[PDB]
Amino acid sequence: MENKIIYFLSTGNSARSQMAEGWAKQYLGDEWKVYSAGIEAHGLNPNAVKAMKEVGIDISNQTSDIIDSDILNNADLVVTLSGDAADKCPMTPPHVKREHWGFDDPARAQGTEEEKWAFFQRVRDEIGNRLKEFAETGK
Amino acid sequence: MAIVKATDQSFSAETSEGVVLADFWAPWCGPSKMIAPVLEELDQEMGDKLKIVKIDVDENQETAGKYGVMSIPTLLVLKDGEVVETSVGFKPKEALQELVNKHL
Repeated sequence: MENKIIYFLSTGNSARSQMAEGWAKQYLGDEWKVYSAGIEAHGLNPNAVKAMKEVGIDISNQTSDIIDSDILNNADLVVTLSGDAADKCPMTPPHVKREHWGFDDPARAQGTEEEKWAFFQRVRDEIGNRLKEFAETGK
Repeated sequence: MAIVKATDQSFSAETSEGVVLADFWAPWCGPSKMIAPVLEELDQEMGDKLKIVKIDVDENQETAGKYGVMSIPTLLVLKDGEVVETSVGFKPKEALQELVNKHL
């Protein structure tokens, strides 16, 4: 099938989803369509831009929007991409499969330069491996 | 009158007449257990003029997904079979009573 819609749902959509859609499109080609939202989403945290620059992917052009049922309910798959509840606790209607793949948030790093990069880098490695696995399995 | 409960089509059967406050709650969130007592506190004050209805968004979430609700809490204010106000976030009792009093 030329196009298979898949969704990230994550607090603020500021960082992890921006990173994850960058990771996604290097293994999930035009055969897939990849979208991202959250509670009050509309932002591109420069930490996620840096996280993709660690692996030579550009995301500086990217955007986000609030949760949008017209595309989320049209997806096959919702990645919950946080281990957090401020995301308006979405309930993901049964038109779509769901699983949680995130477990932490690099936007909530301790705030030293070292802990910031460490938080980005751990989540960047995790998200990259997870999207690579998703391309192999199709989940 | 009471906190009524709805499902896939019984939403419409309960909202086509009067002024009616549909609410959406489930175990997923904390507000699900704060909006709930707030709605019972609303009914015992002004349920003389107002129906309240709930969708459990795990048992009966079909109505929510159909309308494009996907989020907690959610509130759809209706009168005579159409929505007139919408809310996709928690409100205290006084603010929630005001929200419906605008159109009641």
